[PDB]
Amino acid sequence: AWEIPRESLRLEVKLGQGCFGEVWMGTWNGTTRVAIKTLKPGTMSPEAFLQEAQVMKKLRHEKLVQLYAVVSEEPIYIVTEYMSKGSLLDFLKGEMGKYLRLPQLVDMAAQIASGMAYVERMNYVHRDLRAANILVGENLVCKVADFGLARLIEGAKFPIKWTAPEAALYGRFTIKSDVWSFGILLTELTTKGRVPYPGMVNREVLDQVERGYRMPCPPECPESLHDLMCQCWRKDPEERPTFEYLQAFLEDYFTSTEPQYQPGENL
Ligand SMILES: N#CC[C@H](C1CCCC1)n1cc(-c2ncnc3[nH]ccc23)cn1
Repeated sequence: AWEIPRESLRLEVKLGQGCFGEVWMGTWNGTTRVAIKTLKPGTMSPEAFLQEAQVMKKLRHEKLVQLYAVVSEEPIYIVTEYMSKGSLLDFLKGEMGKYLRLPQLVDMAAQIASGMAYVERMNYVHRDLRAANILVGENLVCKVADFGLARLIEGAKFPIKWTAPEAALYGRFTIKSDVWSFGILLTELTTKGRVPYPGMVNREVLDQVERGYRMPCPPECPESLHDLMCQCWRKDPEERPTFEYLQAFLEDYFTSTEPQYQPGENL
């Protein structure tokens, strides 16, 4: 019943293209502006492509990108709501980046924690939480997207710089490894989109994180916010905070934690 006829869709503008398929902005039933994830016909199994839609069928939250429809016969289409400002990573790196200060950045973080706390409640794992997988809409609304690797808890290698070591090394993906990634996401926000562990290659990152290395407090980031990051990067997955706590901490941040915050030059 999520099924629609393919002639119901008009693809128009390209927005991006991954190496397992493409993403277009389109029109649904001639009335609704949508986004249409397409498949590169041969890159990966059609059933592997559709599992992303399988997952999105079960999830529904204001801070997760919403599934609209599916075409499950080749060529395959996953149809979702359209996000007008593109990826958070591009937004932070773009011309808006320099004007964002801590209050807009923390509010973006709160929204992401809200969507993820919902994922937490439903017993899903995302497994690719990072700023390139968050989408920005009107009024600085942020929604988590790309549930390509997401699954209910019962590829070959993951971006180690965002992945909790137990998950990178032994495949132990839990909501607490998503919490690890959220901490790394917090450093992307507070540095306006810089790659984590500047100057370190993947192996060096792995070796040092095992030996206890953690990224320092970014310039102008408050120590209370870097404390939060460090709790997210606790070696013991179960010492890591929940998203429910993270959501509430970030929504209340400027009253309960940093009530005397003054804007600086970049944050
Ligand atoms: N690679 C490429 C995939 C791309 C990544 C960006 C966030 C999720 C993955 N992606 C963007 C979308 C999308 N969905 C809805 N509105 C949008 N606007 C711009 C991109 C976009 C879906 N996937």
